[PDB]
Amino acid sequence: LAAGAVILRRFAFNAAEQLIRDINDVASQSPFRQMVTPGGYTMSVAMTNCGHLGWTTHRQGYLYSPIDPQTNKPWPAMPQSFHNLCQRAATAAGYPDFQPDACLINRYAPGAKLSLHQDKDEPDLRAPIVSVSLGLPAIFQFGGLKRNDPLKRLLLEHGDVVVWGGESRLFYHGIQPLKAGFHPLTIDCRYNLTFRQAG
Ligand SMILES: O=C(O)CCC(=O)C(=O)O
Ligand SMILES: [Co+2]
Repeated sequence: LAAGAVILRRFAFNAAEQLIRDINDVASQSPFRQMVTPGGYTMSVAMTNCGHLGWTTHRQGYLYSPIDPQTNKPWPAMPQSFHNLCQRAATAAGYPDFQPDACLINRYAPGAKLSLHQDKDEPDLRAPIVSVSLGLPAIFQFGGLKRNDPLKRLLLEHGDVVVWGGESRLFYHGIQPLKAGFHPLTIDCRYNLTFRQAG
């Protein structure tokens, strides 16, 4: 893809149904909820987290917390399937020492999007981002360091894993409004798992 970035198409295919079963298990303790941005806007993407640290929104800005702001209980632990798939994808991408402590689980309903942003809430930029696509296909935008920087448009389908780090660690990215459709394992949505070293 780019410098320090690669797309491992259909990498998570074999682990997919186990990952989805574990998403439901995580969601049973920490439900999927549409977070409100520090500006006051409800996001179209429904989110939840697992592992030690979880990505959330607050009035001060975006941050990581070991506590779920909705349940007021800690986020569920990182499932074995998640940890194993992430490790294998990381090593295959050229980052063998990747040790995630956070997994952001994103649910995209038809028409849901995630506008162009940078993953800049993590202090250690040496650690990559491992992103797993499950279910309905979506067009992933991948740009550069600036907002006006040219965007590459890639389709991400069920089982595709994108890993970006190194030079591409702070590159702008996002998902375009999800096209309506169906998938045998996720029914009417697209699930995405983003593994990060947050601490
Ligand atoms: O859904 C995707 O493929 C990207 C998710 C993402 O960019 C994020 O969670 O920060
Ligand atoms: Co992101």
